[PDB]
Amino acid sequence: APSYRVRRADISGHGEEAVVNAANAKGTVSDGVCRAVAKKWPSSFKGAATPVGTAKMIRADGMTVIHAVGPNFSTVTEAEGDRELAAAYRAVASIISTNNIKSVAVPLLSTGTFSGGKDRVMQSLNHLFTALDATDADVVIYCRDKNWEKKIQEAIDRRT
Ligand SMILES: Nc1ncnc2c1ncn2[C@@H]1O[C@H](COP(=O)(O)OP(=O)(O)OC[C@H]2O[C@H](O)[C@H](O)[C@@H]2O)[C@@H](O)[C@H]1O
Repeated sequence: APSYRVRRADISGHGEEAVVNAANAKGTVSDGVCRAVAKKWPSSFKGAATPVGTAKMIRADGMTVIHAVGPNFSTVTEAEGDRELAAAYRAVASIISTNNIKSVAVPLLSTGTFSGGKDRVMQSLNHLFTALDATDADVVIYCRDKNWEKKIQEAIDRRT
């Protein structure tokens, strides 16, 4: 069974074996989690392009980086977005399992640039739990907002 912790910190300072980048399909660098990952592990972006709802892994700069492309909710219906967000997290979980990754730093996919201006913390978190429950990884969830930290902690606790 996996364990779940939440850290309010820059994901680039994570102490885990692997990190999930909240990526775009083209594998370009832009504002958010993507900028911090690009600065700390710059060569992790070579050939990282991958379709929406998929993940692509690389070892570079002494780190395992998992480029997960959540949907942009401005570009899909709510139902299509929900399906694609679930897919992105399952793709991440499959990479964790197949590669025997013991611990992973994960941000909440599609909750920033890709949120279509809605609060999607719980939508994204619940897909994170569903997908990563299929692993035995130690998952550390990273956010920047104190109010999110508390909501995520409450969500973790409720599963006990
Ligand atoms: N350094 C960080 N550490 C931890 N959490 C962070 C960091 N930066 C942002 N967050 C939080 O992590 C969450 C994810 O926000 P986002 O990074 O927008 O991911 P998306 O999937 O919504 O959009 C990805 C696009 O954004 C980029 O342009 C990429 O190039 C893509 O184009 C938010 O709640 C943030 O508060």
